[PDB]
Amino acid sequence: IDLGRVIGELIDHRKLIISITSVFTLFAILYALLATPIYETDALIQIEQSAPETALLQSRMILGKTIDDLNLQIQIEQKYFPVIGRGLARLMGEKPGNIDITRLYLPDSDDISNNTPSIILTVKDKENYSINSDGIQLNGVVGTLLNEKGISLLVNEIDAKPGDQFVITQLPRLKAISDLLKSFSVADLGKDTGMLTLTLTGDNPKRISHILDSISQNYLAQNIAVRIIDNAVTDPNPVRPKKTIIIVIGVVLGLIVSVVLVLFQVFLRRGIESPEQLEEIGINVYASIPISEWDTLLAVGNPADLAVEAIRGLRTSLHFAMMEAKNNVLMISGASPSAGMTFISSNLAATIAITGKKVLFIDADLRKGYAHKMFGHKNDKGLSEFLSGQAAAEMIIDKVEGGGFDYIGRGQIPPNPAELLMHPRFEQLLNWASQNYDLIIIDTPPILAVTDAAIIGRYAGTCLLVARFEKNTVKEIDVSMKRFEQSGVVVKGCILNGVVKKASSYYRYGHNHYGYS
Amino acid sequence: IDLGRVIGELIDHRKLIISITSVFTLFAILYALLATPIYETDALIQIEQSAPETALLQSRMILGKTIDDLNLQIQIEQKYFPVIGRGLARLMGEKPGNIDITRLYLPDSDDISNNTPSIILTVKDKENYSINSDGIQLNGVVGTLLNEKGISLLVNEIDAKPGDQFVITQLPRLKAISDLLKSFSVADLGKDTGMLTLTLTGDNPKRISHILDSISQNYLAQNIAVRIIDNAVTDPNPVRPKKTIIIVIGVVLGLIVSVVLVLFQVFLRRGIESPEQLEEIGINVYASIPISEWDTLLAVGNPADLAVEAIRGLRTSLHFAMMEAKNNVLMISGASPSAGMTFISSNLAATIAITGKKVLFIDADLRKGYAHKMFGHKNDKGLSEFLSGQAAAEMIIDKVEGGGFDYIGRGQIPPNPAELLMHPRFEQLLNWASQNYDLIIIDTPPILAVTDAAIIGRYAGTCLLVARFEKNTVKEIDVSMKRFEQSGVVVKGCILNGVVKKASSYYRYGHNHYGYS
Amino acid sequence: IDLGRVIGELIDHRKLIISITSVFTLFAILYALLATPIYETDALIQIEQSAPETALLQSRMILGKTIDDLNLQIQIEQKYFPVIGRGLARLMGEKPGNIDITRLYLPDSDDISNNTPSIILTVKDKENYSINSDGIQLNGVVGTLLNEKGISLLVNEIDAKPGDQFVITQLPRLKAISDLLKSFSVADLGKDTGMLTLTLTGDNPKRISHILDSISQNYLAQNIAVRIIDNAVTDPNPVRPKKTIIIVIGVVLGLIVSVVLVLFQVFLRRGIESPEQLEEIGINVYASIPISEWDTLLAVGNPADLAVEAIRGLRTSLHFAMMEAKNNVLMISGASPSAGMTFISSNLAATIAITGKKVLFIDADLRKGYAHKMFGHKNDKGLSEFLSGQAAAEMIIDKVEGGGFDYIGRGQIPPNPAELLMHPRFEQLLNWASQNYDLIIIDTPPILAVTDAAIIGRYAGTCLLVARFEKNTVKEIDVSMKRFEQSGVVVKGCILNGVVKKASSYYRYGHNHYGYS
Ligand SMILES: Nc1ncnc2c1ncn2[C@@H]1O[C@H](COP(=O)(O)OP(=O)(O)O)[C@@H](O)[C@H]1O
Ligand SMILES: Nc1ncnc2c1ncn2[C@@H]1O[C@H](COP(=O)(O)OP(=O)(O)O)[C@@H](O)[C@H]1O
Ligand SMILES: Nc1ncnc2c1ncn2[C@@H]1O[C@H](COP(=O)(O)OP(=O)(O)O)[C@@H](O)[C@H]1O
Ligand SMILES: [Mg+2]
Ligand SMILES: [Mg+2]
Ligand SMILES: [Mg+2]
Repeated sequence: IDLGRVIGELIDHRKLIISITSVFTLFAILYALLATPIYETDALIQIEQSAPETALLQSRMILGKTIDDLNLQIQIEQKYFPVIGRGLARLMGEKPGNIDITRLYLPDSDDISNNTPSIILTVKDKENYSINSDGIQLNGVVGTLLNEKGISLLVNEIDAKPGDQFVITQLPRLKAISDLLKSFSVADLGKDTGMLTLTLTGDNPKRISHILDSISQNYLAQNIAVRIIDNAVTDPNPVRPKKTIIIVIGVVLGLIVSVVLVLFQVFLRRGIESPEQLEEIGINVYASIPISEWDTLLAVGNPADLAVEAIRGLRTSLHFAMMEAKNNVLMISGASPSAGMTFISSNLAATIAITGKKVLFIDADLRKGYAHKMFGHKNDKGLSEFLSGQAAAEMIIDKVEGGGFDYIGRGQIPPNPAELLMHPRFEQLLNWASQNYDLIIIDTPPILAVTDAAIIGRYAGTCLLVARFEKNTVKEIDVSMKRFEQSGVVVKGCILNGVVKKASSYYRYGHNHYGYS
Repeated sequence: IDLGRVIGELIDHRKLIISITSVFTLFAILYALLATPIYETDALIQIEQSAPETALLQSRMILGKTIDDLNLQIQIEQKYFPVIGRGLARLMGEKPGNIDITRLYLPDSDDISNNTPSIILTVKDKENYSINSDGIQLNGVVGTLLNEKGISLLVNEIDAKPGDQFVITQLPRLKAISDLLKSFSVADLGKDTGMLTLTLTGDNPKRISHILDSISQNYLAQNIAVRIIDNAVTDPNPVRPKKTIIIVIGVVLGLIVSVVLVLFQVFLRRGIESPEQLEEIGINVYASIPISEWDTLLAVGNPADLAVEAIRGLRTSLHFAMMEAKNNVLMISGASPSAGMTFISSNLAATIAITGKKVLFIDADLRKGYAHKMFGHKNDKGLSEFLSGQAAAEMIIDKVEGGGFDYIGRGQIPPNPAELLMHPRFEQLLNWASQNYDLIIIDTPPILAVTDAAIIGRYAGTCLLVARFEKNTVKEIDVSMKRFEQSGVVVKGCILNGVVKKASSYYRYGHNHYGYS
Repeated sequence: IDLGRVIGELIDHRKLIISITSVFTLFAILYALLATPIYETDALIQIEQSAPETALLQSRMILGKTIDDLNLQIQIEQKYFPVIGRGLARLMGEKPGNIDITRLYLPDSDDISNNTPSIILTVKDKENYSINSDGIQLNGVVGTLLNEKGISLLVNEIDAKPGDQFVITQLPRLKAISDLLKSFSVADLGKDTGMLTLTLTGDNPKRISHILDSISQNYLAQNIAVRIIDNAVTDPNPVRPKKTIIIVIGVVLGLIVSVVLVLFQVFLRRGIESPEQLEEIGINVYASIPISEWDTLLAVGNPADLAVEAIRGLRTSLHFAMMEAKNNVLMISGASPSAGMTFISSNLAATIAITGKKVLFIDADLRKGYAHKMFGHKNDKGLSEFLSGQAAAEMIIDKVEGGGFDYIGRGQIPPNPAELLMHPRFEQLLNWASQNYDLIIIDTPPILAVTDAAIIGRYAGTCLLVARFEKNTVKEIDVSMKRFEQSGVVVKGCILNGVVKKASSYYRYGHNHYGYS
């Protein structure tokens, strides 16, 4: 590997890299724009030590005095059904509603798990409201207290629009103190001075300042039975979330994920990349057919296609490689199915037929052949019917419409194709056709699947394999050629099919293909 | 080894990896859901030092004062017979019962080992209960004290359902103090301040808070003859077990166990993996027969099987490898038993017989041959009977029903098979059959077990070995071929049998097999 | 790589390096000359400790006392519409205007985001002024206070020219204190002494000194209910921006950017650099044609060109390489389009024609040939018309005007050029022309694009490829030559075209070209 290789691999997978990075950045931006802002307030306390004073400030005594003073055991949250409703409501510019409660006494279910009883309050107007705990609907009025169904509730100054819902929870005193202690910190700022820097974070900028003022005043009143230099004020800029660092982390995470995925794909790739890989082993590659992006013959629908140009190059190579051959029969086979054998055989027959030569195309794939469908057919009396003795050599030959060559179809699918192909009638047909045609092209099944290609290849002067660009492997093609040669069939060379242009291929070998029109 | 190799090995053993990891995670989840939760309580003590105060708090004086005050030498546990009954009862939502005892005096057996006398109390109703120490049944009533059989017991406020059992133990005072000291810790929290952070853990959230309050009050009363800032309250969230870390440890442990097992299997694997291993040594592999998942011939029951397709490929290879041979006799042997010699020989005979050729199948395994069973037989007058002189060459030949070839069975098992096979009658039979049949296939025992294959191979023009996919070894096959060649028998090649597709094999060599139907 | 290579690469890309470095230095100089200068003032405070005194100086108490004393919650900035207007106005020598405000009360919109109400004040003369907040125009007079539209404003001593605009912002008290605290620092200077070094930075040298004096006096008056040794004076030399370090950083950044870009281009370069690269593979390079910077023939317009001299060298090489050839037909082809095939063929024909020989130039590029345009033409009856049977060999040959050789044009573009070139009429034409001309030069399309060159090359005794200097690749040329040789065409050698002189090429190989006139 080198700089050219890595740059080419990054250019090839650019769509994957961009998509993954964009998804990660979109998630990061959504989180940074929908997360609830958290504000911070601070105060300054002067001590005439401070090491016992920190633990006395963070003690349940002071914190619970604050909880009782400010009624922090009553928890009120506006109801947004999804996990993004609050964020989108804040983004839409809707101000958050709030209600003032000074008295709340729930029936204290106190079951095994739900230690915090909760109700839902729905606002009907500026004055009245509705309450439902477990489906039990009640109606209340601001001002007058409610004592019904074992529930005591006092709501004042509803500041919201009608239809809003609020979840009212009565959490235990220790839970409230634990929350306050989790959001409250004390420092010394000099490690020796009497200055104490109290800090408190929360999602309500006014409430956190009120809470910190209450804490400071309670501590002062306790200690005088300590000077407050700065009363608590809230920094208007939220301390969390940190949007820029969140987005940067998202970008970097997306980039590293994309890079590792690309590396895994590159290292797990095993297919053929260029004809040079085949020619290292000693396999002559006679053509490289590109992918045609255009049941019709390509060489007839679009004679000016790049794939048909590559097939004409293959025809020119064959006109020289097929001389000094024992006969005029050419067999095209391959390693794996759907490698391009029928495509290449049919289009090669078309391109050789337009040059004024008589061509016969035999579809000796007695299992899954569709040449009759691709050419327009009379399905009766095919190769199977001829081989099984129930047809003559003259009634099986047809004419391609937009072609210019004859063809023989597979007929009906037999139960014994490999035993049919061993009959001497096949060699009789080939010997008869070699005297009436200038070229016979035989299409065969793969060799790594069945043995029909190796049975047929005995009567074929020239045999070529078709290798798929990314699917097949060099070892696979070597295995196919050695299995052919083990049965007495000499494979002339190979044909790489379905080639596409890649930047890594350019930085390793080169272009090796152009357009000229 | 490389990335492709390791990924293939992980993919192959994925069932083992998943099973082991799932078992480990299931055990971890069961432990984390059935373990008893352990709560924690804490208090704050202010000292006007604290280094002698820690050791005075953790002293037997204070701890035993607490034990005597709270009657902690009476141990009560609800009876759950299994080691998971308590956990499953807690999961099922059953509240744990408890009883209040203020007086307990067991007869104090005080034997060599059982220093803690214990009894079992069974609840009958809200008022009465039953007591049995060593089978001695007694009945008691809440309120009135019991003084019978040297046992004094006072039970108040039974809060449980009838049928519950409780193990009541009177552990010694030092044992109670040791337990309390094990569950009790003191810290300074400033290393210089007068603040002390007392901590106590246990499985009863109310009891641990009561115990810590008693400890604090006893220490205060002792010291005044120290300020208590925070009385003990229990954190409702248990501190143990830590479910998430337990589950993560379980997952990681399962993964590492699976990986090490996979590595051991990979490094201890010795069998053949591909025909390339055999061809490195110079052994021509003529076929690779896959495992057929479908006493019948495969080539007759399922002629369209993948194994029968591979056997047809072998037939095509043999039609070319068996030319220029001294005669038309083919001997199939192998290295080890149950390698596939009879399977391959019989199916090869069937596939060569369907092509209109006359085939004779001789079962020259005079020890454990079952070809007659597989073909349908007249067990009389087999090869043994012919060789021992008590039969003619015409009465030993039979007909396969769904075959199309003749066969000769082994007859009765002789006591001297290797000495029977050395008789000139065997060569006479082969010479006679070579004039009446187009092909003779001889099935033989292994060569690493007996010498019959090497005796027979003298009269066979072509000899092929059958190697099992994972069982046999390259060295084993080389030993077999050299033992054959040492006795004057030239082995043409090999046949790999029982091949299966593996991801490691793909990432090392390739597919090398396909389906086409 | 070595010193010669790196020096040559730096010399080649000197224009890029200089341009990038100059752009970076220009940006750095513009920033350092347009950034607003920031001045610094300092004072000395003596303490009779100082560790609590630092935090008491930097406290909201003292800072807010200063804010209230100096009315620092009224923010006034002169209006410059661009982000460089202030800098360019300072550079132009314009003194910055200022206004004195002692009373400002905006209606306090206090919306969701814009917590700082702001207005714009436009100066009409030394006395009057205009005010517009959101389009509401008001007129005021220095002296008399304004109480209109809920806005209270008092402006004194307007010192500016008419037409100036000022943005007047009433930022909140905490924001003002935060700004002052951000620009204010305290140190001890001895870590033990009572000396305190107060510092304050800002863009107004007089205002920052006044602010620091107010801070010092407020702290003194608070502490006496501390000695001021040095009252605050402003250092006239701004502390920021640091112009020299900014410019040096710009220079170094430009240099490193240029170097990394040059390294990337060098490592991603893949084209041919010298004939030695081709001759390593075994390809005889017969010429190297330089770029001609001078629809006309070069060999006729400028016969004394360096490119025409290189073509005469090629002619001298050909007069020796074309002996012992089967005929007098020369085919010039190449790997990729726009490599120089038509240029080289036409100019070579001209240079061989001026030596008194009869030359025929055939334009066998039946797809995109423009030789008729380059020579002056009668477009009728070209090579296509001859090959398609509708013309004679005598009506297709024309005369080049400023040439001295005949030529055959492509005629009309046919739909089947490759099938036309396979007609025996082409060989008949070549055989006829080889008896009437001393040399035939055939121009062909590329070979990596189409197969026409490989069809034609059968009848050509000598074939040469044209390689482009930087565009084509050694692997590309090897692929072209092997594709030619695979179709039975023997390529004699290569011709490097479009060569330019480079310092890296000199320090690797040498000059290899000179001028002599
Ligand atoms: N270079 C190619 N460009 C476009 N289509 C192709 C190409 N090669 C094969 N195909 C098409 O993809 C399908 C599979 O190829 P096919 O030749 O039919 O399989 P097989 O070789 O096993 O007989 C076919 O529909 C074929 O037309
Ligand atoms: N590729 C295979 N697929 C399915 N079954 C097989 C295969 N090879 C062997 N067997 C079966 O496994 C058993 C053992 O093989 P066998 O040929 O009888 O042993 P041996 O070679 O020693 O005579 C047999 O029942 C056989 O049918
Ligand atoms: N060494 C060169 N100096 C100046 N111009 C050149 C040189 N080589 C090619 N060209 C000009 O650049 C253009 C492309 O070259 P051309 O020979 O026409 O392409 P092709 O080889 O594919 O037929 C032409 O206009 C040509 O005149
Ligand atoms: Mg096909
Ligand atoms: Mg057997
Ligand atoms: Mg051209």
